[PDB]
Amino acid sequence: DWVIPPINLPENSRGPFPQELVRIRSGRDKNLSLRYSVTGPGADQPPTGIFIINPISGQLSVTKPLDRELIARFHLRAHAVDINGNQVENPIDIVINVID
Amino acid sequence: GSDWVIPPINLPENSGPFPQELVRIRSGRDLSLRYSVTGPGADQPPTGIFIINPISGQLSVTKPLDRELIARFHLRAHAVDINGNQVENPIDIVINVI
Ligand SMILES: [Yb+3]
Ligand SMILES: [Yb+3]
Repeated sequence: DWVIPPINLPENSRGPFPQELVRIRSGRDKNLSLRYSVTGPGADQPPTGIFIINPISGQLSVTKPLDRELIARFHLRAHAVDINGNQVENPIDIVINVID
Repeated sequence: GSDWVIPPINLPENSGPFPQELVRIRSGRDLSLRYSVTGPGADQPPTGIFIINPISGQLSVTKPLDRELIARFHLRAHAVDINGNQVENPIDIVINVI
C-alpha cells in the first residue's frame, strides 16, 4: 500500500509541549465515526508516552524534547477502529527521524 | 488495584450468535477513557478475533474457536484519556480455549 512519508524532528525541541506533529487519519472517518490509536516503542512500549495521538482527530504530538544521540528513530503504527471496536483499516507504519 | 493480575478467561471451542460478548475490562477511573486491545488475536494475526468496545470496555469474540488450532491468546488492554494520554498501565489478558 502507499507509504506515509517519514518526519523529521529537530532534537532539543522547545515545544511548548505537547507539540503537534501531523494528523494521521482515514478519509472514511467523516463518513463513519472512527477512533484512532498508536502503538510501538515510543507510544505503548518503552519509552512510553513520547508520541500521542488524539482519539478523534488523529492529531499526533510529541510530549518531550528528543535527542538523536540517544535514539535517532522510532517506528510506530496507527490504528483506526469503529464505534464498536472493529478495526476499519489495516495498521499503518509511521516513521520519525530525530535530526541534529 | 495496581499490579494485581487479572485471572485468565476460559472460553469453550465450537461456539453464538456473534459477536459474542465475553467480559468487561475497564478502569474504575472511567474521566472519559477510551479502551483498546493489542496483540495476536487483536491487532496482530490472527487479526480481528477479539475486539473491545472503545467506550464500555466490553471484550467480544467474533467467530468460533478451536483448541486444536490455537490454545491461548495473550492480549493487552489500554486506557487513554479523550486527548490520547496514557492514564493506566496496560494489563495483560489471557484467554484459554477449552
Ligand atoms: Yb545532539
Ligand atoms: Yb476440539
